[PDB]
Amino acid sequence: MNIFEMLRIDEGLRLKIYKDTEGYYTIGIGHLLTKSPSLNAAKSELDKAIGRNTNGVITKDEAEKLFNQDVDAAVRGILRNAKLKPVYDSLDAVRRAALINMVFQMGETGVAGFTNSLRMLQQKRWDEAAVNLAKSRWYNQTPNRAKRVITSFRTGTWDAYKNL
Ligand SMILES: [Cl-]
Ligand SMILES: [Cl-]
Repeated sequence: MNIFEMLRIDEGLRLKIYKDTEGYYTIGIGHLLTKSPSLNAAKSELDKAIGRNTNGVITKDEAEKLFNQDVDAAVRGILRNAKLKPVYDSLDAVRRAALINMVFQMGETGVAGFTNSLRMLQQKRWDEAAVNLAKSRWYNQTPNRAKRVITSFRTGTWDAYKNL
């Protein structure tokens, strides 16, 4: 298992514009297009991201290219963030992937907001962090996914994703 496989499980793959859990226009493997309510605004961003007139539909190859860029960006966002970097550097490979997943989902700003949890992860207090991570809107809105990421931080293994 790796970050790509993990996120592919959590986000799925859709080749036509769709609405995410929050009602925002998205495509491919969780690539957010816009928070705007307009499908046209979404189609415009899509075309600009792909470089061609898509008409709201893309190919598998194109979805994977957006995905590669998005994972890369998440990683680079963590390394540039004063609050996240030190956490990321202190973690083992499985747990780093869990932090990337959260950033991919909610953005660097959002994750950096989890001050107390971050401090606990840094201290390697796994069970404590897991409980604190669960006291969040994130967990309440997307509990199944949140549980998978939380289990990864708690155990340091990929157990939550093997079977999926
Ligand atoms: Cl883009
Ligand atoms: Cl969920």
